[PDB]
Amino acid sequence: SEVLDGFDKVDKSLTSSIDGSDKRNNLVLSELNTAYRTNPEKVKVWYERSLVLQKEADSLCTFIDDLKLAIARESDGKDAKVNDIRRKDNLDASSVVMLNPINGKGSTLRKEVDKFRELVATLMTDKAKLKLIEQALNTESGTKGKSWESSLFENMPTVAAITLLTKLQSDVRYAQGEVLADLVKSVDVGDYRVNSITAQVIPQSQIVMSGDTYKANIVLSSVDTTQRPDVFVNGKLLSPENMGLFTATAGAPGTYPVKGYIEMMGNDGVKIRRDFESEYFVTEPMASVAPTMMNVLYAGIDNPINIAVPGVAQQNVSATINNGTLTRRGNLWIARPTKVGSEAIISVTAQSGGRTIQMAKTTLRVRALPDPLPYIEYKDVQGNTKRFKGGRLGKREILAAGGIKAALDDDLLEVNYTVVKFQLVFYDSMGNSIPEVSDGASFSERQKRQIQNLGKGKRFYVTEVIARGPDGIERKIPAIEVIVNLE
Amino acid sequence: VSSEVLDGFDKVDKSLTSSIDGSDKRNNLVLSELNTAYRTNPEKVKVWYERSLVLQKEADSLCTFIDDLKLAIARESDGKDADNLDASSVVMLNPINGKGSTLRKEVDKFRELVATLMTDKAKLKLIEQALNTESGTKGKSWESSLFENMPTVAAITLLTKLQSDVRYAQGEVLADLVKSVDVGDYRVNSITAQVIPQSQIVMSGDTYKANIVLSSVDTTQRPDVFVNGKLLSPENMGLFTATAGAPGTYPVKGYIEMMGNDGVKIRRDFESEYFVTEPMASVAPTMMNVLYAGIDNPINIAVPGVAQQNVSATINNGTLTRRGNLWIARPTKVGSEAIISVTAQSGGRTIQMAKTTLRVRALPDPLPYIEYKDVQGNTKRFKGGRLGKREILAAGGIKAALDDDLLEVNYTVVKFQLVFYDSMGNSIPEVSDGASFSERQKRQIQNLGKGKRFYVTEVIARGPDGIERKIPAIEVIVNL
Repeated sequence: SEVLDGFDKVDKSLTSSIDGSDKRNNLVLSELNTAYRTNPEKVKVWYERSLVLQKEADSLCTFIDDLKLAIARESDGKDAKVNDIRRKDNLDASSVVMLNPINGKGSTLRKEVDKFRELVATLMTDKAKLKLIEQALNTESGTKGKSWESSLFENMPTVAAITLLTKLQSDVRYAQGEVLADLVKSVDVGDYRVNSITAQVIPQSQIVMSGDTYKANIVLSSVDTTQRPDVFVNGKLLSPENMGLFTATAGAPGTYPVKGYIEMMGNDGVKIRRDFESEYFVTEPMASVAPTMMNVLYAGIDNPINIAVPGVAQQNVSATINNGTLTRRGNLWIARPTKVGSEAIISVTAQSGGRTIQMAKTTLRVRALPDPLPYIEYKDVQGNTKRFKGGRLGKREILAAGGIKAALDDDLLEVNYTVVKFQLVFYDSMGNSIPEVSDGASFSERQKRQIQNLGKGKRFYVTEVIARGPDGIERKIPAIEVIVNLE
Repeated sequence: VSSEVLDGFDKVDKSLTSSIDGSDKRNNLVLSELNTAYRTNPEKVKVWYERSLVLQKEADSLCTFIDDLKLAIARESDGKDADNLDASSVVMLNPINGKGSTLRKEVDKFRELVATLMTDKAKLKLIEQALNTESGTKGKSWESSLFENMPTVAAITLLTKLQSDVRYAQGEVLADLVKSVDVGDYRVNSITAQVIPQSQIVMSGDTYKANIVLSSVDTTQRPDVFVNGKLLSPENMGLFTATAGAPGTYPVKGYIEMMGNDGVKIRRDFESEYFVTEPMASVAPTMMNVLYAGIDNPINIAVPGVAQQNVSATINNGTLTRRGNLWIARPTKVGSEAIISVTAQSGGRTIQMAKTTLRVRALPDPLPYIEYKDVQGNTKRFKGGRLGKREILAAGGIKAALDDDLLEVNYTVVKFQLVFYDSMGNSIPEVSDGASFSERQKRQIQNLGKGKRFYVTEVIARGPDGIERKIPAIEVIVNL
């Protein structure tokens, strides 16, 4: 009597839980409906799968409702309830309904459960780890050789079988609720989650010089490690295999820009884009490649120096000097020392923005101007000019040069000298030395007459030549010997 | 109770136990998901993860209580056997100690906790509140209605059903606590594209690295950027600026902190470093861009912050090797140019630097001189003019050297001539015995009256570069 009251109380608890869970799943389905009315571009698929789930779950549950009614009717009669059945048919109805080899219903219920389980396998996308739990919740395996319907409805009372069928309905409801929750969570897969929030230090220059200023912008970023947006940068699209990492090799010096935009598929179906624009500077590094014989400055003449600092422009490098004068002139400096035989330091100072960096000092040497060499600038009849540093020359070329010039050996364009005095020594027909002086830098008249009267092959000597340099001091340059020829 | 009804009760018991053990794993899995999300971004998950912990605490201390109740009912039934008896009546309704009232008090406590934790979908909470109802029929208590006249296995299966309900309720509350974490929205905060570079100022030949991302920056606040012991003033917009002092490696250590939207201060630590090298001065005259051929030109290559053990340079014109802390260049193509391409090696990279262009010439021809020690004790270099007829022969002969003092190299005379002039106008040339005066030269110097001249002419002197040159001549006026 009351032993069945306990079982029917268990059945009442199961039915109340089924009512609760079945009304609960409707709320999630209603949330899916409201979300369908908003952005039905991909919510359509989840809504349709949820509708199919509802169809199949309600089909199986109505099947089990009719099975409970058929088990209850196989006890008392057609007019019998499904809750408080009288007495206990511990052999009569539960086995005859679910095991009759003619109208076998156990196999049919088992195959319907199998259909629902495989449908769940097809509907639940993510949480495949939980798909195994949902499958175990609908296990199709009895005990030993007895089939699934066998052990459950072999020698079972009628209420003891109605309770099992109600528990099967409850399991179907819980499974469909979990699958509906899975679909709702799958509607929001790549919807811009916040995962890593880090603090970063963006430095202007990772390497600074003593006296300069370190500049670092310290910012936070709340980026998503899941979504992969399209990052168009400097015209072309960045390869998605870079995970958003613009790489550009620093070419020629300058200020290369980095401008573009990020386009990301938003969670509401529309694409959102944000434009960005920044700059990255490039410099070229130090080559202190100085042969140990460069450090010489000549006193008097303007020495052109090239002072350069990496990154700092040409109008910010400002250098001084202690021994002489250092003056800018376009892009080059010009040095004029004073004390010959002593060193000279050049203090370099740059200015990076609003602060004066004092660069490393450099000590050079100072040496007077070298002595030039005298020559007879002669050109043959074919036009091209040559210099004559002693030897054999024609009377015509000797007279055409007008005088004795003076220039450096490795001439180039540096310095230009001039002569102030020189003598010409001849030897007459008695061994006497006739030293005739010249009109400064040009030949005299006695000299030109001697040269006109010199026989083919005789020697005359340009001696005691005093020349002048731009440093304002006169110097004695070596003598030369000339032999008259005929050409 | 017949054995078949007992079998049915125990079958329902085992099926409900299977449901419990499944919905238990499906809850520990959600707790693990929450724990991983808390490992990732903890600031927005602390509250809900701690609430899930509170739930697992207070939901397991109730299932353990119901397990104890089942064990006590079984103990009473076994003590009676040592059917349909008072197994659930002496345990749940004993006026001395009846655990039914305590059970429903614990159920009300857990239900109030579930009501406290469930935030969104309060109808779902109202549903959970119905699965844990404490109400009875007619004038009986809840436990009095659930355990009055019911056998052992019926009461045990009902308690197992209560455990199953508690487990499913816990799972639903966990799902709610997941939704609340996921809807901690940061997308209502405006998103901007950020270019985060490794270094904004790079060198040529290197590379510029910069991640390009979308960050949810919140310009509505004034964040605290604590940097190196002292906080940055709020009007700096988080911009660390320090003048570089002594050269070396200086750190940039600290944190940033800003008040989140949900009231939890998000703080993130950072530690970077900036290197201070030495000031560079590239001073170089353009007139001195010369590498004399033949000989060994000493060059010194210096690079900031890189010792000479890593620098490597080459040259198209000839050879360039090392001789300690400096290189030595040896060009072999006169007149043309010579470019030196330098290569440095810092941390895991080979930097190609500036190609320095230089001009190559030949060693300048020296000047000849007669090195004479005057009778006063000094040493001078006669180069034309008057000289005595003893300081000449005492010198030995003609020497030659650079008038300047770039005297890392020195020259040697190999041949010269003395050109006397006879008493008839013709010239008398006498060759030399190397760099010293020949015997005939000494004799004809000894036979020279005052005021007479002789000329050192055709002075071939050998150089350290190999080639020999013809250097100028010098006039000597013999006097007494």
